Amino acid sequence: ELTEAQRRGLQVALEEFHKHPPVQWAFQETSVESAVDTPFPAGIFVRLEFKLQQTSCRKRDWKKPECKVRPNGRKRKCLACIKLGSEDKVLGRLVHCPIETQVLREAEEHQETQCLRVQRAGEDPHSFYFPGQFAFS
Amino acid sequence: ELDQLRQEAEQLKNQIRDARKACADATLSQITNNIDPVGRIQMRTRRTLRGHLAKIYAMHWGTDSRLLVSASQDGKLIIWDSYTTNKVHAIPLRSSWVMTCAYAPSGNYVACGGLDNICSIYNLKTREGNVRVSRELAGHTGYLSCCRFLDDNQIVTSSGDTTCALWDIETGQQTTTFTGHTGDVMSLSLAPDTRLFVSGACDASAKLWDVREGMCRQTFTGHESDINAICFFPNGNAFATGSDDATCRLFDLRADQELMTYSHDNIICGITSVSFSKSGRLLLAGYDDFNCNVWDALKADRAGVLAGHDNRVSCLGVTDDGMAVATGSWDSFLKIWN
Amino acid sequence: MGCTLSAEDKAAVERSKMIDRNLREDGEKAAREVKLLLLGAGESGKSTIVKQMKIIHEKTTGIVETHFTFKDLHFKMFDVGAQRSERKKWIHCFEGVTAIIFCVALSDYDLVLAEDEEMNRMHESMKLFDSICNNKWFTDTSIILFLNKKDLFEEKIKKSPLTICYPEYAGSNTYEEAAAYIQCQFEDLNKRKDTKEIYTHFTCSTDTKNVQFVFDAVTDVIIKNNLKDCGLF
Amino acid sequence: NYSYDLDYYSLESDLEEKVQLGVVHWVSLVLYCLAFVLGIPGNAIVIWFTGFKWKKTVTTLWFLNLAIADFIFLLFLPLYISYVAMNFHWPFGIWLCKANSFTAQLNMFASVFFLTVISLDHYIHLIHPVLSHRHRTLKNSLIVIIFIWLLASLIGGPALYFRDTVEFNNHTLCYNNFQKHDPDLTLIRHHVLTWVKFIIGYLFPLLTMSICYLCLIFKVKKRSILISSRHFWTILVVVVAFVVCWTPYHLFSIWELTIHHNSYSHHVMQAGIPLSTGLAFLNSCLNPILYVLISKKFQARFRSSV
Amino acid sequence: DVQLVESGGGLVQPGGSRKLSCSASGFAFSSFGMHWVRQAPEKGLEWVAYISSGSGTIYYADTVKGRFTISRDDPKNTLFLQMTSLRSEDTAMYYCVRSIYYYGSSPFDFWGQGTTLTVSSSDIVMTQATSSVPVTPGESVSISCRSSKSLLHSNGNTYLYWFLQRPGQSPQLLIYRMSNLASGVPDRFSGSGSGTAFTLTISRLEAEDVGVYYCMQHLEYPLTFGAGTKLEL
Amino acid sequence: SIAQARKLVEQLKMEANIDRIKVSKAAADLMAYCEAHAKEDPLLTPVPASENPFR
Ligand SMILES: CC(C)CCC[C@@H](C)[C@H]1CC[C@H]2[C@@H]3CC=C4C[C@@H](O)CC[C@]4(C)[C@H]3CC[C@]12C
Repeated sequence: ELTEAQRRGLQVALEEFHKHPPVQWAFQETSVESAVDTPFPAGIFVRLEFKLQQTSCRKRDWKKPECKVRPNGRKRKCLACIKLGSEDKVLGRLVHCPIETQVLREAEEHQETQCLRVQRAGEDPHSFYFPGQFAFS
Repeated sequence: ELDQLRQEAEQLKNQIRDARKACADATLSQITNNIDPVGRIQMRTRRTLRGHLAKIYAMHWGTDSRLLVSASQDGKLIIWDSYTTNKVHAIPLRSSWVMTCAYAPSGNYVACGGLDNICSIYNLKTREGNVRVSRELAGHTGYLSCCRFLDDNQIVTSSGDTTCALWDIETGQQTTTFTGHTGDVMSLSLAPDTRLFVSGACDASAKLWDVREGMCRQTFTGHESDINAICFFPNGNAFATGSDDATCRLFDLRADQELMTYSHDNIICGITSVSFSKSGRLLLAGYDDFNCNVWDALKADRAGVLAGHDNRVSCLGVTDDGMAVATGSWDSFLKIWN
Repeated sequence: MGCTLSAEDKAAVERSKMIDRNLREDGEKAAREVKLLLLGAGESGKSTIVKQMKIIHEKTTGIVETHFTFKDLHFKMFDVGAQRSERKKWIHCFEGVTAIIFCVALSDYDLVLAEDEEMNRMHESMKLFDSICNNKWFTDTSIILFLNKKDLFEEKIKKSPLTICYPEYAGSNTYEEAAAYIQCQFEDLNKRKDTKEIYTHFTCSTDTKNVQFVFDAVTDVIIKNNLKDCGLF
Repeated sequence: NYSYDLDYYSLESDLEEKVQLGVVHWVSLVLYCLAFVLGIPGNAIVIWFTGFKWKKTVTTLWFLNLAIADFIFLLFLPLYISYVAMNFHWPFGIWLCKANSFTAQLNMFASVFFLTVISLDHYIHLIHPVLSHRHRTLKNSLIVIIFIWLLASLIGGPALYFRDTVEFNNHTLCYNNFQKHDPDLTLIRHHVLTWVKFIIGYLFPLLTMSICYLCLIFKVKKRSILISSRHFWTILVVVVAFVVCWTPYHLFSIWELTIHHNSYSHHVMQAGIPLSTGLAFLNSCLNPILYVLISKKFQARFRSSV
Repeated sequence: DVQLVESGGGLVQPGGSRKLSCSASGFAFSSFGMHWVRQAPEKGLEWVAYISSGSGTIYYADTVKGRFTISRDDPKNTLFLQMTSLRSEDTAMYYCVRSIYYYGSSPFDFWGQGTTLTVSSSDIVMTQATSSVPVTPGESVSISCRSSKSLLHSNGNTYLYWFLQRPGQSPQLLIYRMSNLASGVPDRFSGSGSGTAFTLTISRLEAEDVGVYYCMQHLEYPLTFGAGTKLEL
Repeated sequence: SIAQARKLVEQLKMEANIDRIKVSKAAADLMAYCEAHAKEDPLLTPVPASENPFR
C-alpha cells in the first residue's frame, strides 16, 4: 500500500516545478521510479524520483485531472528531496532533473550532498549556513 | 753674504716687477669693451654614468672623443665608453688611494698614482687578454698629485715632494727632474706642441718648465691661496689657473702678466678643476658648491651654470672636438653635458 | 622592437654587465671591513703597538696597511709615517674611517724635542690632538687614545716630577695622580662634546687587552651610528 | 515555442530570513572604497621609487616586496566590493572564486610574513653589529624572500581546493566547502584549517613583532643612547595598527567554529565579517603610509626629487 | 705561447657519439668567447657553434643544432663539443677559435690547429666568384667577395672578416671589420669595399701569401664563409 | 743655506732676460684666435641636432 506523505511530497514538488517562468506546458506525473519515506524526531522526510509526461494542458491547468496525456511529447525524470512537519508544512526542499546529456556523476554527488543537508534541516538550527559566505577566503 | 744676497735679490725682484709694468698697457676689458656677448649658454645632461660607489678623483678623455677613464678610491679604474654606457675595462689597483689618472694619446696605455708615491703604468693591448701592470715607476717621496703622458715612452709627473719629473717608461728612471718649487705641486698641463709644460704649486705660483733641457723659464705669481688646477689655452700661448680663493686667473706667456680674473662676490669655496673649451671662448670651472660655472674668456662674466651634482665636483674635462663636457663629483655619477 | 644592436654590441653589453657585477660583488666585500687610522705623535711605541695586534693575523712607501682579524671581525689599519708633506691635502681621503687610533707615549713630558728647544714632545702631541680633533671632516669620527710606556714612566716618576711639563700641577708626584691628570688634560681639547667620544686607555702591558679594547670601542661606535643615523627605512 | 532552460536547481528554505542592508554594510563599503583609493596611489609611489629609481639595499628589498604584496592585494578589491554590494551575490563563475580567494590569501600571508621579517631584521641590524656584518648580503636576502613567497603560497594553497559556489535563496554565494565527500571529518578539516591560519597568521607574527620591538627598546635604554622622538612613535604606531586592524577578523573566524556545536544565531556573523575585512584592507592600505612615507629619508628624497 | 690544442677526433661509425676538446694553454680562458669552425676535406670553412664568455649565450648552425652541444670548463681552461648521431656530412677538420668582443677588439684572431673527424660511410650567403687565380711573386692581386645582404650596420661597422689559410696550416685572420689590419699581419694587405661588395688587396705579393682566402660575415651574428679564393704560383 | 740662496739668485738672474710684448698685441692675438675659430665650437654656437652625436 502507498501512503499519503509521498503523495504530498510529489504534488508539492510538481507545484514548485510548475512555478517555472521560462518553460511552459507543464508536465503530469505518470510513473514513479522510486519513493521512500523516513520519520525523524522533527518531521517526515520523503525522497522521490518520478517520471512526468508533457501534457496539452496549460501550466495553469495542472491541478485539473482531465488533462490528456500525449505520448509523443517530452519525458522528464525528476528527483525531489523534501521534508515536512506538523500539518504537513513544507520546510526543506530540493528539486533537480537535468538533461541526460549531463555527466550525472558529479551531479549525483552534489545532489546527494545537498539532500543530506536538507535532511538535517530544522533538527539542526543553522543547517543552511555555509562556512565562509561573507569572507574573502 | 746673506745680507748682500738678500739685498741684491730684492733689487732683482724690483727690477723684474718694473719691467713687467713697463710692458703693461690696456688690458682685456679695454679690448673686449666693444664686442657682442655670447649670450646665455644652456646645457643639458645627455648621459649619466654610474657604478663607482665611491668618490671620483680624476678623469681624462682619449684623443677620439668616445672613451674616458675614471679613477676612484674604491680601488678601481674604469674605462667608460661615452656613447652608450658599456664599460670596456675595470682595472683593480694595488693601492686604493688614487688621486690621478691619464689616457695616453695613442690609446695604448693608462696611468694612475696616489698616496703610495708610485706611478703605475697599465698596458691595454695584450696578447693574453688582460690588463697588466706594465710599469711601476718609483722614486718620489711625497704623494703623486698629477700625471700626464707625453708620448708612448715618456711621462711627466708632479708630486708632493715639491718636484716634477720627466720619466722614461722603458728604463724606468727619472730622465730629468725639475726642482724649484717651495711647496707641494698639485697641477700639470702640457702645451699642444708638448715642449713646455706649466705647473702650479701649493705656494701660489705657476712655473713654465722646458721639457728639453729641464730648466725653469717663467714664473707667474699672484693669488690668495693654493693652486688646484691649471689648463693651457688651445692656442698654446696662455693658461688659466684655479685656486682656493674662488678666483680663476688668466696668465699670458708672452706678457708675463695677469690678464683677467673671473671672480664674483658671491662664491667663497675653492675651485677643484679648470678647463677651457674649443676655440678658447668658454672657461669651465668646477667649484665646491656642487656645481660648475661657465665664464667668458674675454668679457669675464658668468654665462651658464651646470648644477646637476649633489656633492663637490672634483674632475672636469672637455673633449678634443669640443662636443661635450664631462664632470665627475665625490658621489660617483659621471655626467656628460652638451 | 629594441633589436637595433648588432651581435657584437650585444656581446659588449654582456661584457659590461659582467664587469659591473664583478664590481658590485667586490665592493660588497669592502664594506664589511672596519677601517682605522693610526695617527701618532712620533717617537712612541707605534712599532710595538702594531706588533701587538699583528700576531692575531697569523722610495718612501707612505701609506702602510695592516690587516688583522679578531672575533670574526676584519680590521684594516692605515699608518702614515713617511708623509712629510702638508696634511691639508690628503687628510680628506680618510673621510669615512670608523675610528682614529691616536698613540701617545706618556714618557716625554720632560724629554724636549730633538733639533729644537723649549718645545716639549707632550706639547707637540697635544697640538696635534687639537689639530685633528677639530677638523671639519672628522666631526662624527671617534678617537681611541692609546697611552703607552707604562713601566718607563712609572720608573721616571720617582726621578723627575711632573711639574716641569705642567707647572700649574698641584697634586703629588706619583702614580694614580699623574696619569689621570694627563688623561684629563688630553680630554679637554675635545670641542665636539655632543657628537664624538674619547675612549682613553692605558697600555704597554704585554697582554692581549689592546685588541680587545679596540674591539669594544669599534662595536660601540658602530651601534651608536646605526641607531642614530637610521630610522625605520 | 516554450523551449526550455538548460537546467534549474532551487535549493532554499523559508526557515531563515534573507540578508538586507544595514548600518554596518554602508560603513564597510565606504571603508573598502577609502582603502582602495588611498592604497593604490601610495603603493604605486612606493613601488616606483623603490624598485626602479633607487639602489638595491636590504631594507629597500623588504619594502619592495611588502609594497608589491599590498598592491596586488588591493588590486583585486573591486571584485569583493561587487560581491558585497549586491547582497552577497557572485556571478563571475566558479573558477574565479578559487583564483581570487587564493590570490587574496597569498598576498595577506606574504605581507604579514614580511612585516615579521622586517621587525626581526631591524632589531638584529640595530643591536648586533658583529652578527650583522656577516649573513647580511643580497644572496641571503634573495634566498629568504624566495622562501617567504613559497611558504605564503603553500599556506594559501588549500583555498584553491576547498572553495566552492552554491546557489541559495535567489543568490549565488561563494564559500569554503569542507564537506567534499563525507561529513564525518568535516569538523576536523574546518578546525585544522582555521587553527593553522590563526597560529601562523596572528600569534607568531604578533609575538615576534612585540618581542623584537620591545627588546630593541630595552637594550637601547640599557646602553643609554636616548632614542629619537620619531622612534617609539613610528614603532608603537605600527604595532597598534596591526593589532587593531587584524584582530577582529581572526576573532570572528574563530567564532565561526561554534556553528557545529551551538550558536542559535546568525546576526552576529551577519554583520561583523564585512567590517573585519574592511579593517584588514585598511591596514593593507596604511602599511606604506606609516612604514616608509612618514620616514624623513623618503621625504628628503621627495623634496630633492624636484 | 697562446696555442689552442684540439683533441678527441678520429674515425667514428655513423650514428655514434664523440667528444672534442680544446685545451687553451697560455692565456685566460674566461673573458673570451669561443667558436667552433668546420672545414670539409675538400670544401671551405663552415661555422658550427658559439659559446659566450661566462656561458650565458650559445648559438648553433642549423645543420648541427640538436645533435651538438658546446660547453666550457673555465677552471680547467677547456672547451668541449659533445657530438651525437654522427652523419656522413660531419667528416671534416674542426677548429677551435677564440674571439673577444669589446669596442675595438679583434674577434676570430687566433685559431687552433684543428682535429680530424671521419664519419665512415634567412642565412646571408657569402659569394666568391673567383675560385682560383694565378699570381706571380712581386705582383699585386685583388680578391673580390660579394654579399646577399648589406653588411654595413647602423652603427658604422661593416662586419666583414678576411682570413688566410696557407696549405697545411690553420686559418689566420687578416682583416676584421673589412678595414682593420690584424696584429702581426704585414701592411701590404688592405681591405676596402662598399655594402655587399668587398675587396682584399695584396700589394707586392710574395711567397707564403699563396693559399685560400675566405670572407666571413657578421652583420648579424650568423656567420657564413665564402667558397674560398685560391692563389698559386 | 747659502747654496739654496745661490741657486735662487742664479735662477732669478736667468729669468730676467726674456723679451716681452705689449698687452695690446697679446690681446689682439687672443681676440683673433677666438674670432677665427667660432665656427667649429659646439658649445659657443650649438650644433644642430642632426649632427649631434649626444642625443
Ligand atoms: C599573484 C601572485 C602570484 C603574485 C606573486 C608573484 C610575483 C609578484 C612575486 C613572486 C616572486 C617575486 C619576485 C622574486 C624576487 C625578486 C627579486 C627582488 O629584486 C625583489 C623582486 C622580485 C622579482 C620579486 C617580485 C615579486 C615576485 C615576482
